[PDB]
Amino acid sequence: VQGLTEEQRMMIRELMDAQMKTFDTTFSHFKNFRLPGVAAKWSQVRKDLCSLKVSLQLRGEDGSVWNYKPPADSGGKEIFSLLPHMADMSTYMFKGIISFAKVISYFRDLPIEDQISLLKGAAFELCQLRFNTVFNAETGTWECGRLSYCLEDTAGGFQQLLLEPMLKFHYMLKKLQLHEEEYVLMQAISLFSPDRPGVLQHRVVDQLQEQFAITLKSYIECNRPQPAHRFLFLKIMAMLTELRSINAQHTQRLLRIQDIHPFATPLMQELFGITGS
Ligand SMILES: C[C@]12CC[C@@H]3c4ccc(O)cc4CC[C@H]3[C@@H]1CC[C@@H]2O
Ligand SMILES: ClC1=C(Cl)[C@]2(Cl)[C@@H]3[C@@H](Cl)[C@@H]4O[C@@H]4[C@@H]3[C@@]1(Cl)C2(Cl)Cl
Repeated sequence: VQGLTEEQRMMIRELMDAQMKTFDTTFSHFKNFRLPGVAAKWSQVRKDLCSLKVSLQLRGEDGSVWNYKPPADSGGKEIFSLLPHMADMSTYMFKGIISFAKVISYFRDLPIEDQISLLKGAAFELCQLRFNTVFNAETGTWECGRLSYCLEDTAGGFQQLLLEPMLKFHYMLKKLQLHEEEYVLMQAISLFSPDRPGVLQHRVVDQLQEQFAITLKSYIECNRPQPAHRFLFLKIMAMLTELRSINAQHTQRLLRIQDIHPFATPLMQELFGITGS
């Protein structure tokens, strides 16, 4: 129930309300998305693209199932086949994240230039945090309603996958068995990083972030006494630091792939600083 102040409990209520209003957990309104059709840069792009191999499944409302197994790298443009779809899913998630931020009072009250700077800085991280809540660790599958993204069983097993930092993050974060309140506090802490590029109100954003972190620390103290949740707050704060690193890494991968194979949606260009010229 509580153990927090009035301000902390209202802070959680507003974040949970924003999450409820802007997170389409069944992905019902993700429609009209593209599907894979029926010189030293490339070597790096090829290494970037095969770091995440997923099969894709569509369950029809009628009960039909479409299933897609991707191709192995044969030395050409077939490794780009899932990029338009993933760009459309990313764009759909980004829209939910932007709406999430905009209905938060602490975010509305910041200058619009800081809003844009914080969203540009954190949108990828909040997308990852939401994707973890639909991640099934036992089946290696992100269950997005009628869409499923299954990690391709590969030599090395579920331990070679954990070498990919994005996949280790999702498995490790899932192992913590966080509450909805803790996930949405992680989103706030990430969205309120005072040191994003181009932030002006460093002091205000830092004070807001510290309050979201203290609320999280206090929430864990009051509602998780079990020995398994010892240092849970510090584990969460270390995963947020890792997520920031994965954010920087995946931003470089994106810019390299985009350099030789353009695929970013207009909203992705806006968030990752691509002007169109
Ligand atoms: C995850 C990868 C880097 C990050 C890329 C990205 C990065 C941001 C984004 O909004 C969408 C996508 C889809 C393609 C992703 C890539 C597919 C393989 C590569 O590892
Ligand atoms: Cl890395 C990755 C891919 Cl690719 C998927 Cl399909 C999705 C794309 Cl649309 C966007 O990068 C985020 C997630 C995440 Cl984590 C999953 Cl696996 Cl859900």
